[PDB]
Amino acid sequence: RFRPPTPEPKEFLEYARKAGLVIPQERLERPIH
Amino acid sequence: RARGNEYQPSNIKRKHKHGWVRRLSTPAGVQVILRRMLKGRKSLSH
Amino acid sequence: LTYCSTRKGKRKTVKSVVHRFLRLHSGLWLRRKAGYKKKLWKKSTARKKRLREFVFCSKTQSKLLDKMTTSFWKRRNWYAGDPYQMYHDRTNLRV
Amino acid sequence: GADRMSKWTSKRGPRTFTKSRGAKKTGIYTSDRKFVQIKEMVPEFVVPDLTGFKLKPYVNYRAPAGIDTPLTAKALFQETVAPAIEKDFKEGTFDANNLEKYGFEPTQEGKLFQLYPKNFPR
Amino acid sequence: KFVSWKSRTKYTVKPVKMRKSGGRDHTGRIRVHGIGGGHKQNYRMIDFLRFRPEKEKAPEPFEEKVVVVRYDPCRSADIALVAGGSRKRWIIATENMKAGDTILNSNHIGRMAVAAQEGDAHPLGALPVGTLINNVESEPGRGAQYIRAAGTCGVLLRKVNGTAIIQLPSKRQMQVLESCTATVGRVSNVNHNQRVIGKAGRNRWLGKRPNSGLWKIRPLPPMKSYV
RNA sequence: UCUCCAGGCAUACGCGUAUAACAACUCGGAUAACCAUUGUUAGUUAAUCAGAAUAGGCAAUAAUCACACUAUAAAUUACCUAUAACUUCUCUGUUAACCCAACACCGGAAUGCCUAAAGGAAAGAUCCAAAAAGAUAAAAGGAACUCGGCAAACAAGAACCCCGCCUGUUUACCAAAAACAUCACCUCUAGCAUUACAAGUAUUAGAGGCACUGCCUGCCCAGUGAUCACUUGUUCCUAGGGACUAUGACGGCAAACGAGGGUCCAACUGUCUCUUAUCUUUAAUCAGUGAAAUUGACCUUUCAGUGAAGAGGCUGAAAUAUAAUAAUAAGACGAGAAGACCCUAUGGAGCUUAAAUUAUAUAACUUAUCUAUUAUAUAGUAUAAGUUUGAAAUUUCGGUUGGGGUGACC
RNA sequence: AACUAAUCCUAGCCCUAGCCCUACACAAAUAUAAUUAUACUAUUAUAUAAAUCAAAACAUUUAUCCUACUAAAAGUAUUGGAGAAAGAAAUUCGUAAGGAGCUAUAGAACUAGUACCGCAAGGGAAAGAUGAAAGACUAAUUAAAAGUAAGAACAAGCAAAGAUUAAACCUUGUACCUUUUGCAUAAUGAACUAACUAGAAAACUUCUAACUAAAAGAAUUACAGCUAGAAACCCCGAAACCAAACGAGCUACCUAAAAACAAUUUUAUGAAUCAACUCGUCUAUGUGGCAAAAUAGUGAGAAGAUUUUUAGGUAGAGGUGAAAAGCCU
Ligand SMILES: [Mg+2]
Ligand SMILES: [Mg+2]
Ligand SMILES: [Mg+2]
Ligand SMILES: [Mg+2]
Ligand SMILES: [Mg+2]
Ligand SMILES: [Mg+2]
Ligand SMILES: [Mg+2]
Ligand SMILES: [Mg+2]
Ligand SMILES: [Mg+2]
Ligand SMILES: [Mg+2]
Ligand SMILES: [Mg+2]
Ligand SMILES: [Mg+2]
Ligand SMILES: [Mg+2]
Ligand SMILES: [Mg+2]
Ligand SMILES: [Mg+2]
Ligand SMILES: [Mg+2]
Ligand SMILES: [Mg+2]
Ligand SMILES: [Mg+2]
Ligand SMILES: [Mg+2]
Ligand SMILES: [Mg+2]
Ligand SMILES: [Mg+2]
Ligand SMILES: [Mg+2]
Ligand SMILES: [Mg+2]
Ligand SMILES: [Mg+2]
Ligand SMILES: [Mg+2]
Ligand SMILES: [Mg+2]
Ligand SMILES: [Mg+2]
Ligand SMILES: [Mg+2]
Ligand SMILES: [Mg+2]
Ligand SMILES: [Mg+2]
Ligand SMILES: [Mg+2]
Ligand SMILES: [Mg+2]
Ligand SMILES: [Mg+2]
Ligand SMILES: [Mg+2]
Ligand SMILES: [Mg+2]
Ligand SMILES: [Mg+2]
Ligand SMILES: [Mg+2]
Ligand SMILES: [Mg+2]
Ligand SMILES: [Mg+2]
Ligand SMILES: [Mg+2]
Ligand SMILES: [Mg+2]
Ligand SMILES: [Mg+2]
Ligand SMILES: [Mg+2]
Ligand SMILES: [Mg+2]
Ligand SMILES: [Mg+2]
Ligand SMILES: [Mg+2]
Ligand SMILES: [Mg+2]
Ligand SMILES: [Mg+2]
Ligand SMILES: [Mg+2]
Ligand SMILES: [Mg+2]
Repeated sequence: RFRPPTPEPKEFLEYARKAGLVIPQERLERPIH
Repeated sequence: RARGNEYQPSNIKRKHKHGWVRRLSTPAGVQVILRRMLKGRKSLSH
Repeated sequence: LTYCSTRKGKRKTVKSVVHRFLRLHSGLWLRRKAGYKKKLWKKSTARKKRLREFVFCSKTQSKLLDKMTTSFWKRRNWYAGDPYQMYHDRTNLRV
Repeated sequence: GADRMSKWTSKRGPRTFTKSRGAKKTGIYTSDRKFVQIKEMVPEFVVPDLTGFKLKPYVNYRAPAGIDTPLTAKALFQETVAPAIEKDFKEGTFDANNLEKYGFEPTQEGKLFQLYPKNFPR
Repeated sequence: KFVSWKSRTKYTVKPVKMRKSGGRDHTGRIRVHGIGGGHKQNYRMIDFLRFRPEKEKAPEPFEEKVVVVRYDPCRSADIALVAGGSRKRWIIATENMKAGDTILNSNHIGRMAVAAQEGDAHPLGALPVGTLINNVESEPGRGAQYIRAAGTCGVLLRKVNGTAIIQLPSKRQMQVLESCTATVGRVSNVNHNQRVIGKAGRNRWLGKRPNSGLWKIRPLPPMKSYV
């Protein structure tokens, strides 16, 4: 027997940079002060 | 001879041997389904 | 022996003791002699007399029989005209 | 080693196995394997003339929304049937037998669009 | 799932396709060992009730013409196509039957003996004692069941009152009413017993699987020290 | 572009996006390059390829170039009669280096066409040690090798014994055989139909044995007169009187064939005397990746002694800078496997019976019960009670005796 | 002066109490090879539970299993290879939300009947951890396990002890547990770390109290007794047996429908030579291998009792068997 290969997923940016991603801009609900 | 390849796939044979219609044909087969439904199996039959 | 019964949770008497021995309230047990009704024609007259008697049991035999019977068989029974009325107690016993 | 969990479709199995993807039939298969499409069995899209139509996909944000009052049989009955029966009752020209006069239908049979069992699609 | 192939209600002379059993029954289990495979065969519906009058015709002696005497895969004897009126029916052929022959089928119970010509069907009462017969029926109207193999002929030993005694090929004497219809003569292929199989493959052509390789008086008490 | 290798392309079955592009460089490919991996986006287009009205009547004449030709195993909806309807194209399969073997497994995998026009790469770099694996050559000799000509050979010819008739079949994964089957032969059982035997009928069917052919001889075949009478034999009635009695179960042998088991000769050879050289694999060194059994702890020496056949470790002598690399296999009673051997259990199980106990398995009878009849009587029988038969079922395998016959003994 | 690691608290769960239920939720699809809009082929549980086991075997028998109110009558009457054991009734009595439970190897198997394994019935996991705020950049805390690194070793030996100015030299010392026998230089088991992992009951005896010819909150015992408290008897491991399902996609045999066999010589063939194809004789390699039976050579059959393909059948008290007690994933 064996154990399964879970991929086991400052880190999100690398994750999406390697994979590539469509990051649509978001309208900030609260205006910045 | 080399063993381990006793499985020769065939969709006709599979659905005839272990399919929904086959299981419901006899009361014992219906109880096979009843056990699996009670256990919560995602697959009741092939 | 049944130590804890399924229905009542108690010990059970071994009804083979109840049908063979008499217990005196003091603690003694009486029995017969094995073979006292067997082949009497070839037994000597003295031998037959020994066989007919009621006899006591040893300390270890009495200890065993006490284990095999329940308390109900150890109570004091007030029978009118009992022929063992006088044998239920010990007298002049220093030991 | 067969896959028990994925859906059974016509792509799987031998050539003899075939089954539909949910498209409604439009014809009949006669003997000697001739397909005969029936014109009535093929749906017809009834599209209206939209020339001069004032309504567009979206609405003014300045338009006040209304309080929700989902339609009920009583509200439908009062709006449509009550005015006639009430006036007729005062006139005295009313009887139980003539409920068809006000729009009642004793049976749905013979109508093109039957309300039960429904015989038309959306 | 075993459905018998013998499902045809109506008589025809067209050969009918047979499904083989293998020695197994409708349960699916072997009930007789040694049957399997062999050549594919067609069944020609034989008619063993010799005196069958044609439909919508009177019940009296009639005649038929022999079209051909043919080989039959399904029996030891050989079969003859016979035509009369508007009807063709397969029948078992006697030893000397040839094409173009004419054979009588008689209902009349001859009060006296009738001269016997091989191939004609006569009630046992009509025939004289001693005549070789074949295709005998147990009871009038039943149909022929005995003496139907190749070259097998029985004798008509005796006739008294309304019944007669028949010596079956096994030498077992049987008794039947003199009204029963028996064909005259031997049954043909008399040399069938002389045939030689020769090679093991030939039996596997006839659907005969090989034999398996697996290789009682209780004494009475007074006679057990001598066993 | 060069060098070299030689099952490829389709379909079926199966698989289920591995297809293609881009971007990534963590995981996956047993390493890199690159991607078969990750994410995102795309894709396979069919009226021809492929898939998915009713009721009657009736059929003798194979295939093989189907002519000739014989044969034996005997062998593929049509055409008619009436009724009914009186212009139709939707739906689904379509990708790939693919599937079954835990894997990108030297295995398994049907058919058509074709045999290189299609499809591919045995070497990561280096080095040429031992041992190991494979290929080629061999002075002189030619089986002297060896359990045996095993393996190999510039050989592949000839014969003879034993067994089995022969082609066949088997212990998937240690036995391919002399075992099994086999035509031929033989014995036993069955006189019959609508689900096997069989849509058959004793020249048939089933069960089983066995080499065939020819050649041999045992049994058995009332006795004497002679188709005839007595004596026998068998029955009765009482030792008498009647009654009645007109051919084999065994051996001995036949060529052909055999991956059977023995044997010989010829030829041939590195089997051997007696080994050698070359090339490839492996090895070794460099780079990348990276297991397995095993392991009380070890700072892990030699000799004599002691010890249970036994000592790196105990007694007494002796030896002794420390760590690697590559080799050998004496030892660590070296490591592994479900290996062997005897004995034990009031542990199992398979098999056989002549073990014990049962046995509405089948079969039979008998008495009732219930019907028919009949002069009491013979028939049958949705059941009960017996008896007989025994397909089966359940349970067991006392003790002491270098170990096994019998005996015995308790 | 640190790597591998470690710390953690709530996700849920457990046993009771209480309570009949009326959760059975859009459209569409589905019993056809389920989830495929319409005809074809129509549809339907089960005769008595058995065995293990106890009787130290086993053969009648063996609590619960196979339920009918509590406490008492009572382990009494009875029943039983009168053995092991089994066991009543008449009769009397009876008006009611919580935790000296678990807290991620625990508690449910559960983050899930999923992944994954299996043809099928069926079997069946593992794991998470910042803060008030991540629209504060996802934290900290710890000589702390085995394992390593920092920092290879330096005559001599169960690795230590006595010591010593001195780490080693000198001296003393036959690893451990079980087991043999109360002995081993036998022999079994142990690579190491963390967690988990095995004595349970009140008949009699003893001890401490209450009341005492009586004791006990009904039913019991009593010629100093009676009542209450305290005090007790393990864990893991077969080959087996029985009931009900599931299996013939491998293999054995069969049914139906289909396929393949060149060239050469004989003849007119279970004939010959020899491919494809089927098989597996002999030797070597391999032996956790490419392979849970292969590779490379060498071989046997190769128009037939041949081989192959597809779908169907026979099922364990059984099936199949050219009998090898072979085959039935
Ligand atoms: Mg498998
Ligand atoms: Mg297959
Ligand atoms: Mg035999
Ligand atoms: Mg690609
Ligand atoms: Mg790329
Ligand atoms: Mg990709
Ligand atoms: Mg087509
Ligand atoms: Mg394609
Ligand atoms: Mg590999
Ligand atoms: Mg090319
Ligand atoms: Mg290469
Ligand atoms: Mg190289
Ligand atoms: Mg050479
Ligand atoms: Mg030489
Ligand atoms: Mg020698
Ligand atoms: Mg020799
Ligand atoms: Mg050789
Ligand atoms: Mg042979
Ligand atoms: Mg052979
Ligand atoms: Mg073998
Ligand atoms: Mg085989
Ligand atoms: Mg062989
Ligand atoms: Mg072999
Ligand atoms: Mg034999
Ligand atoms: Mg051989
Ligand atoms: Mg020579
Ligand atoms: Mg390296
Ligand atoms: Mg040293
Ligand atoms: Mg020594
Ligand atoms: Mg020493
Ligand atoms: Mg090295
Ligand atoms: Mg060594
Ligand atoms: Mg003993
Ligand atoms: Mg036993
Ligand atoms: Mg027992
Ligand atoms: Mg029993
Ligand atoms: Mg848990
Ligand atoms: Mg768990
Ligand atoms: Mg540490
Ligand atoms: Mg020292
Ligand atoms: Mg030992
Ligand atoms: Mg037992
Ligand atoms: Mg099959
Ligand atoms: Mg050919
Ligand atoms: Mg041949
Ligand atoms: Mg050959
Ligand atoms: Mg040959
Ligand atoms: Mg076979
Ligand atoms: Mg045998
Ligand atoms: Mg198996």
